[PDB]
Amino acid sequence: VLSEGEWQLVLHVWAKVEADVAGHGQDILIRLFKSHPETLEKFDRFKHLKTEAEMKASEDLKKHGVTVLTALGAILKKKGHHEAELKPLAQSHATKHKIPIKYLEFISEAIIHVLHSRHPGDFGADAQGAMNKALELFRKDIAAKYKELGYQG
Ligand code: HEM
Repeated sequence: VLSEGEWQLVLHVWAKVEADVAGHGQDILIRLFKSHPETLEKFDRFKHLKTEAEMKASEDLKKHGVTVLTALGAILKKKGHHEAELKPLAQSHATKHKIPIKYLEFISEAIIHVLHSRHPGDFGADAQGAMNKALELFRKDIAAKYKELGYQG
């Protein structure tokens, strides 16, 4: 289900992301919070931000965007061989933050939306299919770790 060619498509669009990690991460989180506002409830100090301009001007939200894309990039670059990177993320998101897999689906949809909006010429059907499979693998593997930790979300 991911060939080496599909991993190259994932990593090619990822290189485009890496031209501006902060701006992509801001836009991904803003998209997630506008599409699925219940996710904001997990963030004590984004949940009171009243407007898109306030979210874009928040240095903390920008830093979070970088933290999320740095961890995800490190995972994608392993082309599936991501146990050591993914295990601690599962641990925190299951046991501390309590993030259900459906919220990982929502942020995956936000990732695809922003990548396509910013890079349509590098993110056609085949590259989208490859990224969807890579994100599905990430979510499948995190869900298995969730269960191993006793969290069934
Ligand atoms: C691609 C998916 C995601 C990645 C790679 C990611 C990555 C991270 C990283 C690296 C951290 C800091 C270290 C840690 O606590 O593990 C973190 C913190 C956290 N994440 Fe995620 N995350 C993802 C999705 C989500 C989603 C969808 C939510 C909420 C709807 C969420 C909620 C949180 C919370 C509440 C924290 C703690 C924030 C703080 O205390 O500053 N995460 N995440």
